[PDB]
Amino acid sequence: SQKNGIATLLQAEKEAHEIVSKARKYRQDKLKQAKTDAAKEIDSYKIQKDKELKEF
Amino acid sequence: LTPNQVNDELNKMQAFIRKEAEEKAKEIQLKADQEYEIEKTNIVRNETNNID
Amino acid sequence: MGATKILMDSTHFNEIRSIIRSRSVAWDALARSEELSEIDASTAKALESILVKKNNGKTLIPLIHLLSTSDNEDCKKSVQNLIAELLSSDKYGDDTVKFFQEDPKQLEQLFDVSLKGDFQTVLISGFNVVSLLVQNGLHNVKLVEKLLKNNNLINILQNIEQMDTCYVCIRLLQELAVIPEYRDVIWLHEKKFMPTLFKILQRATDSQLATRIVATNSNHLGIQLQYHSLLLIWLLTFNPVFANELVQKYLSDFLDLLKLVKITIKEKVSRLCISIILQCCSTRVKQHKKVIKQLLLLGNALPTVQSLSERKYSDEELRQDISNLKEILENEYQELTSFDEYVAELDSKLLCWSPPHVDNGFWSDNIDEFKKDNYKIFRQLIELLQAKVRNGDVNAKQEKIIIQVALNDITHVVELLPESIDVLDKTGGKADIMELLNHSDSRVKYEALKATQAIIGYTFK
Amino acid sequence: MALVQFYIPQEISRDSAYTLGQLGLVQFRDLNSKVRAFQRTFVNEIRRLDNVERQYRYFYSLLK
Repeated sequence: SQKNGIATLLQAEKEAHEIVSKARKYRQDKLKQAKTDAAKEIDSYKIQKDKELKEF
Repeated sequence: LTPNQVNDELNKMQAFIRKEAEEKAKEIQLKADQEYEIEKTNIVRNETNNID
Repeated sequence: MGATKILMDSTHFNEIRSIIRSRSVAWDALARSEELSEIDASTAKALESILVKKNNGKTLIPLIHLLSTSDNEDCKKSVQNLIAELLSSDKYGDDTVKFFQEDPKQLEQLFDVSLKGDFQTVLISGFNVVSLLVQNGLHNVKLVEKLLKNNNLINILQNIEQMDTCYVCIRLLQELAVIPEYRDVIWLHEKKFMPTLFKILQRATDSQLATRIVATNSNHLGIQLQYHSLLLIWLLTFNPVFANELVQKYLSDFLDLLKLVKITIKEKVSRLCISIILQCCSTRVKQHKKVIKQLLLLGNALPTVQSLSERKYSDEELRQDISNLKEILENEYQELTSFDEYVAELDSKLLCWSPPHVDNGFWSDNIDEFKKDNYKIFRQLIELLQAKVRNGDVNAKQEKIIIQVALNDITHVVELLPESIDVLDKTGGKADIMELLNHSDSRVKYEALKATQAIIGYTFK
Repeated sequence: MALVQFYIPQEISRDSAYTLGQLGLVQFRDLNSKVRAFQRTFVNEIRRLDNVERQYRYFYSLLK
């Protein structure tokens, strides 16, 4: 298993990087999510303000 | 040495390399929970001051 | 689903499964003499047969039934273990997981069976409840708050001299902390778990990595224990108020993080230590100027950080944390006015060396400013050095700190301006310095010799 | 169980292995410098060498 295993350890190094990179890219998605769901919270707060304006 | 000894050494090693990346991966997205509240909170607040 | 995937392949958890599985408790007999009914025993038996091979969550309800109704710890641990085994596997017991999750009632019922008999019992149950809470289809703060207040779960957690107990407990707490809402309730019960979390971390620093013990060294078990503790910490600290509060309470214990980074090579332990500090040093955090002073000064944070910058760790993120933390501590002290800092220390009578308080430049700018009645401010300083030695003696902790600082300040000023020589003579500081050579401690005689050599040079060239 | 990493050119791999065996080497697995993250070339390790040279300068200085 000496000359099979080395190839296996080689593969784990590429997979190791890849797990990390996939989490580093997941993070980046989270940042966009913050800007998207916030863009939605402002125009739902607009109509909140328009609701108590048409009541006054 | 022997094919058994190297095999054992093999299961422990690829386990450590892989586990360590998965645990680091958790740490990156633990930090992403913090940044999600923080940017969202800044961005919303800046605009809601202007809305008020 | 396969619920949570943690605590299935975990080693400390596997050690606990051996004890439970070793033992074989016959339901059929208990059920027949009465403690449970035939239907609960038939289900429990059938449940073992599903796990080992082939194709229910329909089975869920009589096991919930059994757990509650019986008081016997041995049967209930075997029932609870079997439930745990399914819950985590997505090869065995996908349907099981759904059944909790749809109806919150069997969770509250599962919470019932928590806080019963043996310490193993409380772990297993705690593991199952925690797996459904972190699935995002149900949450209840009260469960988590309530479980925290209790005696038994915290007692198990407090012990660290059994690897198994601590390992599971810190993980249950921490897993829940990922979800933002718990962070707030978990922090209420902090004062109980938190010294213990600090004790594992300190314990690692003192025992040499040059050896191997099996308890916590550089081997996989230890590496996880440290990691878990730091991760639980990091999570609470993300909230801006909590972090300010953490530094002010836990200060001694907090400074120890710097130490961890140094002794370890482990990128898991180290990244998190530096990161937890970085969060508290942040602009967002209330009173960040105070925390930064405290860290830099006492804990030697600046010198420790600077050394680190040369010897960086392979992972990029680790590097980013080292660089960002380094900048705040350094920036903060120098960017405050020189005149302000000097006046503030002399007046309050509490003096300590600092990054711009030892710089040659600090003095150079501030000399002119002193003059108001022939360098009145400098003269007050010489008066302070004189006062300390005579009153209250010398070689008392407080008074000794001030002397070394006072003496550092007076060398720079004197070496700079030749007119200072008159001031030492008029006030009578020149004689006080000659005594200070004779007064004990290496830093004190060192500073006195420097203080004397600056004076001599202008009198006689 | 102290980590050892040992390097040579291949040809004398067999005669190297041997000399090591009789001194007490176990779990001998050939790798490449690529396989651990840590045995890859970084700017970081060159700085340590520069600092090690500073140590050497300060030791002369003191002996004088």
